[PDB]
Amino acid sequence: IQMTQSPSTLSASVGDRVTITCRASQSISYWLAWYQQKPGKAPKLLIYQASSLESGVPSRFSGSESGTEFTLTISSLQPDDFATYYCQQYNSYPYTFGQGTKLEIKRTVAAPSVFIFPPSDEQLKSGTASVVCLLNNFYPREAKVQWKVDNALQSGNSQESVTEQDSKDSTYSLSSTLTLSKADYEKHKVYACEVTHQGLSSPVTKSFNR
Amino acid sequence: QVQLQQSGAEVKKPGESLKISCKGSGYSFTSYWIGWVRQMPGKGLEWMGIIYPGDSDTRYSPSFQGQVTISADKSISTAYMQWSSLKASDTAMYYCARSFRDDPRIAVAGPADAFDIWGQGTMVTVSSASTKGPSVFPLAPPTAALGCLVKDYFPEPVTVSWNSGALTSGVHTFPAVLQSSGLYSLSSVVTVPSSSLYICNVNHKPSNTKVDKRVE
Repeated sequence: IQMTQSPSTLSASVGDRVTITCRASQSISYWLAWYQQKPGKAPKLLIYQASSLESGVPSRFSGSESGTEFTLTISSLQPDDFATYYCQQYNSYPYTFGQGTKLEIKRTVAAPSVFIFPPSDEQLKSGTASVVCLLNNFYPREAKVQWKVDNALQSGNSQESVTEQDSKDSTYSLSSTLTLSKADYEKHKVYACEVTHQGLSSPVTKSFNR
Repeated sequence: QVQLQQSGAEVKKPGESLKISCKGSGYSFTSYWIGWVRQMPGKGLEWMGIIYPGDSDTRYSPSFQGQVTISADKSISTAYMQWSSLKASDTAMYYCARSFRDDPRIAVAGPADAFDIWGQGTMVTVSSASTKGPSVFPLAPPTAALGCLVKDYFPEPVTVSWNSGALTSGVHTFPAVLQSSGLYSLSSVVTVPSSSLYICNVNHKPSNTKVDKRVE
């Protein structure tokens, strides 16, 4: 049985009423559970049998069912509630989970501050070159970085990483690392990362010449 | 307190056997189902199978039948999951969890309900790599950014501090990424007044590596 959750992400504020939904691909009766999980921590049971509140869980959480559609409602969002939420059917084996809905803290748009870092000459003595692009303190999370090597779009040779929402200001930061052989690094001149973000009127480019 | 205590994190090579454990406390272990759930890095929850410790009745997801063995030792309230031949794709957090019951006192539990008690997870990392300390490279710079690239180490984690913990505002230490080499890499950055133009303190417990790199 496939469990589909919606939306995949939800931005909200303390005091908001929020609802997140879970649809089963076929009848699961009311054998539906909802779980909360915070980063690096084990899940916690919130709702079982579609609408029964787990002992000790605050009653601002409630579940409901309409056919194959299940809804988790938080009636007044509190700071502890920002987390990922999973549904799970246990009507029949194999038990299956929804793909998760992450509930994040809404704030105002903030454009990223972009920085580019060439490889260190220390690393170049090792045979590999790492070029790093930093997108600092931006919101919302969706951003895109494209690496440009002598105007040629790079693909398959970068990796990126994003922080969790900042505890103080609720922004994100992102780092993208372009990895090249030092041979390929030597053979080109211009290295640029191009950043697109809702907070930017047009894409921002940071570049350097080797 | 009702609890499940799982065994510590494991770093293994592919092909190796591994058995992890889940010990119950504060409740009748033989009266409740135990489930095992996998969470691959950055992904959701996946159910692997379940066991009733009172009689070792077991069920496996088709996706895990024949890759793992789930067992229990009721005499010491412990459930186990065992791999005969770990694969790289077995790198994940593994949870054990107890299924809810209204009244544990009835002898026949019926099917496994929602998971009301969860263990703290056991991280299993499977890789052909060997323990290796990081190379640390500087990320050279009103606001300036500077940082440290902490590259080619295994296994996770490294910890990074700035100016021995005195510099914490404006610091961002990113999650490690797994490189195609099989080694990890992360960066840590800080923004500072360009007028003040800094040492990053990198520790990698597995390799007993400590590096304090000036970023000039």
